[PDB]
Amino acid sequence: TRQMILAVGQQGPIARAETREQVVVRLLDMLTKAASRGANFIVFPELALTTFFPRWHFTDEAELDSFYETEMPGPVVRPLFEKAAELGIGFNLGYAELVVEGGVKRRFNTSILVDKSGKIVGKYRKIHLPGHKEYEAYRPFQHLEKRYFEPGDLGFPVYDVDAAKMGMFIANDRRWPEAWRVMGLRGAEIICGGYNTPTHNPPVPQHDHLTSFHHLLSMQAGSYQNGAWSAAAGKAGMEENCMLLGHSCIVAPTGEIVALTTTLEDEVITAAVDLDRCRELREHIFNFKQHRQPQHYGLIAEL
Amino acid sequence: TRQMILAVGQQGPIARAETREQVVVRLLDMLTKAASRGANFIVFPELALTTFFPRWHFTDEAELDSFYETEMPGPVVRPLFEKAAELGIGFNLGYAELVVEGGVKRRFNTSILVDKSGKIVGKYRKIHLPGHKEYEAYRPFQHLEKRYFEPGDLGFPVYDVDAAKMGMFIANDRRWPEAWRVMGLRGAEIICGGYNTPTHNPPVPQHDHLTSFHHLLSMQAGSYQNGAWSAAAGKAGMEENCMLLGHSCIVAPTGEIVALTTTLEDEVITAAVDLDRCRELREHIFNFKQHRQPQHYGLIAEL
Amino acid sequence: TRQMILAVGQQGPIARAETREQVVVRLLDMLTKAASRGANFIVFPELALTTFFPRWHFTDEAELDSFYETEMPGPVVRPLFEKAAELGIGFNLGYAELVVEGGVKRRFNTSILVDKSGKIVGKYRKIHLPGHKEYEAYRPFQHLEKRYFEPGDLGFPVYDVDAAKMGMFIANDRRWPEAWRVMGLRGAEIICGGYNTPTHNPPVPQHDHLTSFHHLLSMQAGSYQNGAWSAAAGKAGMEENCMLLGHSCIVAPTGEIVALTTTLEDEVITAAVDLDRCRELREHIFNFKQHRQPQHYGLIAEL
Amino acid sequence: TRQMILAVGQQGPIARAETREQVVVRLLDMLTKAASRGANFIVFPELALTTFFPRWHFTDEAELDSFYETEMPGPVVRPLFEKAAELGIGFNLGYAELVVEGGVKRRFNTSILVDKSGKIVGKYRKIHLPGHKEYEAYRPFQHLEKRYFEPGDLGFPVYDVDAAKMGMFIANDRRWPEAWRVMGLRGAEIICGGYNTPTHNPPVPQHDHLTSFHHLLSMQAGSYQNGAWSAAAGKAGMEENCMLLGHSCIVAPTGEIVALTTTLEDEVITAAVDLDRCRELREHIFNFKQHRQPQHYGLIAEL
Ligand SMILES: CC(C)[C@@H](NC(N)=O)C(=O)O
Ligand SMILES: CC(C)[C@@H](NC(N)=O)C(=O)O
Ligand SMILES: CC(C)[C@@H](NC(N)=O)C(=O)O
Ligand SMILES: CC(C)[C@@H](NC(N)=O)C(=O)O
Repeated sequence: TRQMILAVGQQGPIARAETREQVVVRLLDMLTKAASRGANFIVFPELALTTFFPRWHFTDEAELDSFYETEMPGPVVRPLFEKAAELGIGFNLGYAELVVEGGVKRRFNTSILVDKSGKIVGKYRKIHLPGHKEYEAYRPFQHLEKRYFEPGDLGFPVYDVDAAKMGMFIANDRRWPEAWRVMGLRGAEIICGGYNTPTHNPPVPQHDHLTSFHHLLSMQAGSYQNGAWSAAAGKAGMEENCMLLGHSCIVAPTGEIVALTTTLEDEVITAAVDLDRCRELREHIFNFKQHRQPQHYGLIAEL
Repeated sequence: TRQMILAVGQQGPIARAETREQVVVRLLDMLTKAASRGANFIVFPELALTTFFPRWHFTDEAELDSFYETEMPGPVVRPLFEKAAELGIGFNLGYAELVVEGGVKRRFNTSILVDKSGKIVGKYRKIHLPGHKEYEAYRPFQHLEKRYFEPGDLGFPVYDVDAAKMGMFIANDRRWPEAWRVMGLRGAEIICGGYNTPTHNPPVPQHDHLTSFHHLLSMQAGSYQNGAWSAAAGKAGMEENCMLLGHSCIVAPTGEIVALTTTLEDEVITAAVDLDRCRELREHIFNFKQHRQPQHYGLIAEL
Repeated sequence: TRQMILAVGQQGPIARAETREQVVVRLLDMLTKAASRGANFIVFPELALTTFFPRWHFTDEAELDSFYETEMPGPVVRPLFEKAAELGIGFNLGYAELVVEGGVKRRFNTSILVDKSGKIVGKYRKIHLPGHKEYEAYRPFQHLEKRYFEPGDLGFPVYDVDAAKMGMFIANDRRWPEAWRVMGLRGAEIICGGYNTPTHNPPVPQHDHLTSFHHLLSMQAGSYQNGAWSAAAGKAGMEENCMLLGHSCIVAPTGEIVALTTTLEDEVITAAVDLDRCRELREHIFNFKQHRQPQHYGLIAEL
Repeated sequence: TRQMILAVGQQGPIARAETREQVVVRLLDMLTKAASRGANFIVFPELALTTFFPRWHFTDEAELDSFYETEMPGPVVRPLFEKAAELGIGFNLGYAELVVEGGVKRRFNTSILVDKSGKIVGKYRKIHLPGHKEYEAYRPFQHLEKRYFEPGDLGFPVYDVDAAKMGMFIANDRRWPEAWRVMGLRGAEIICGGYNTPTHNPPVPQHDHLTSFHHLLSMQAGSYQNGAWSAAAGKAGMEENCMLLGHSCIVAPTGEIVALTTTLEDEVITAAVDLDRCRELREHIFNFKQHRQPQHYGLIAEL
């Protein structure tokens, strides 16, 4: 019948001193809880294995590297995959990826989709990196993603995960219609990812009180206009003196929010998902083939 | 000058037999009221000179042709232009455009921008035509725009209207991120247009109660993600037995709705507009040149 | 830890010819589904055993009486109670109650709370009856609740249901702050009920497009201002030619909608409920004892 | 006359040393701008003449006293009244009222209504005082209103202001359904006031990201359920190192927001107001006399 139960595993803060073993325990706990509630897939936050390190300027490269994964899964994260396979619940995990290619230490803000058999189905590397590249004194806390990561090199793919077409986005990506549209054009039925969104923005603080609004607006508009179910898992709460936005959510292809977290701690929410619901949009008001006039969208792709 | 006062002139229903002279009287009234309240520009609905004729299945070309404009403006509509120049308030007027080229008729769902001097400074032709192509007996009312209009051939231009960079969308266009983005990439500070949106949709009636939601969601998301002020003028009310959506609105570049109509009759709303407000988005979170990666958006422009 | 999983069992239309046995099958199905997802309690709609008969004017008293329950549970509804006890999931059921007292045939729009042991814990009879008392020709469909029911005679009680303080409201009641406040003052941690809300209102059709908005606004404001979790189960869809509002929901004590249905058919939604969350409001911004000045609210209770 | 144009004059921060003369200049500017745009009444913030002093723990009564008004208006504030009479635009002004009775000081958080003739036609004193009573060291800023003000002693009156029945609320009051209902029962057509709402709350910081939501939710629900136009004027921005909420608004009796500010500085918004619109609610769904059952609301007035 093409139905399933989707879950979002919101994370509370992760301390700089908090170990990966300790984080995995928290992830295993949420995954198990989701499974008990019938979930077949659970979405975890962006960079969900450590504290959001981009908030600090590093001078020691060994220290910076400590926040990156060189294996996936490694012995420490392995338990999550084993449990996922055991309980038959896939997941989307975000983490910092360090890979050496041709003499270059490549760093990506990454996310992976694992199916209900514990097998990695696909990867995505954050294409829209927000923030800045150089330390900025006027900021109460940094957001050096442009310094610690390079734009993703995998485009915006859509993978078959347990009979569901799933596309991945990572945090800031959710605000760009292009990311949603490319995956929408690739037939995504579910577009999911996580985020680390401070409720304070140094560059434009006059938008602080609109942090939730902008986050939900992006999720709802993206889902609706592409007729795709969506889910966003944030890492929220006061993490290392920086308040992070909560309001993790699951959204229907109509843009209707069907599930929303209300705490700023580890929290699991779930919602029944009918993949055929996407047709109400993609076969009608948003029947791409019947209505789109791409001959007029060229500027969007100009370099 | 970077400050101005924008207005929206929502229309109540226009009867099948209501003359353009009578409609012009209503338009003049709203333009006059808007100017008295400081507005120097007012947005009117899509096809603001006639009843929404695409709701009927025509069998006589002469009857169909009667709903189109062969000149803009003709003697009947000219008074609106004269008053706009007198009071110093430009406008966006929607209408059905009939052009005869070498004995061949061309039909467009059109909108024009007139500056505070009463001069036409730009035209746009609806690119995204909603509805169906053939008569469908089950529908209480049809929506045969695909038959009565050709997709626009002017692309999504942005024009300078009295020191303001303005782009035009027409009804359905507002639901397509591509329309907004093209104009966003062309630097539009204001994106505006009108609409005739029935609160009932025959093919997907399960979205009827979401009519306001989808409309406002599209306007808010479009404004926010392109950092553009926006305005949507609807023709609402029970027109020829078909209930049309109201909730005409003016929206800030943050996506915040600053003005909204509450009736289903002719109604004017105004909002102070600072063209520099756009910078809060376009020079930061949505600084296009700094964050976009167009090399990965190619699929959006593929035919 | 004072936690539980609350569910809402939205109903699709119930035909005039649809039997109670057939309705009970649908209710049993949702209750079972909820239980499988970990729900300890499920809220069903107002008058959930029959079609919304108040929409018709009856001349035959025997026919009117056919829609009322004279027993609760009777042999037909008994299965629901048995299953509730089996699976350990309580519920809130709405139905038309007919009881003869002192020679008077009393009719109430009623709802009952049954605990996880299948035992009826408390009853509530609708105090705010909307609509009219006499047949009204100008209406496309009637809403004769004032004719078929008499205002409830049990006040707005709050009962202990499996260690949770629960208050009941029935449809229109949710729009009156007095109903919420009385139960709020009685310590309700969960305020729940169901509804039959046509998306069309004959008296004031200009509010039709606001049906969802007003319903959700009432649920959110009631929850927030009383620091109570809440849930509303509607019977939606096209029932006997009258479209009924969907958007069944579960709301947190902060007023945040945590679960929302998206179809207009039988649909189950669930949300984790922490009764202590009520304290975030009732012990602070809405600490009644510390902030209320009842010496100034007298007019609210004047006859 | 049943038509008018209502305005809201939102204030940006008022410094601790900013004089009343300087504040009056800002108020005159907004009143003048509002009138030029057709407004015949403008709502100003709570304590609109000084910085929000309740944020500090005072130890000197003379310093505290300096923030209160001993006369209304005194020579400094009089110019505002004169301009209101000149331009024909009344206003709602909030301020700290200090009264000396038989050698005894009485302190109130007050608001007055002045008609378009510049005459004071009504007064209200804040009944719901938020915050705490004793100094709390952990808080970055205090909120000692319970110490610097006595709960209002005028109840929730409704006054006739230039053919409009208006009621007053002050900040926190807007979150209490009782305040709105009393004025609703007294027939208010417009319920207005101002507010100083920090976007951060020390005791319950987990609701910080919901500050706008709770504010707007309270205004929308209050208007809808009492069928009253409403307006809330906030003093927003970073005032003395404390960020205050913006989103000043004008709301229709349907609960629909018709105007909203987007900056955190002095800002004027206006909306056309039809006093008869109230009837859409008060003569139908919320026809008090026809639907209310006050005999069951007694608990709300119990001391
Ligand atoms: C900094 C914030 C604007 C950005 N955060 C992120 N992790 O990508 C976001 O778009 O959520
Ligand atoms: C029919 C409706 C869906 C469509 N109306 C329109 N005039 O384009 C719209 O997009 O508003
Ligand atoms: C008719 C509608 C206004 C009313 N319906 C109801 N069943 O009580 C309601 O308040 O939901
Ligand atoms: C402190 C805040 C919660 C309160 N402020 C206020 N001035 O009354 C308010 O209710 O807006």
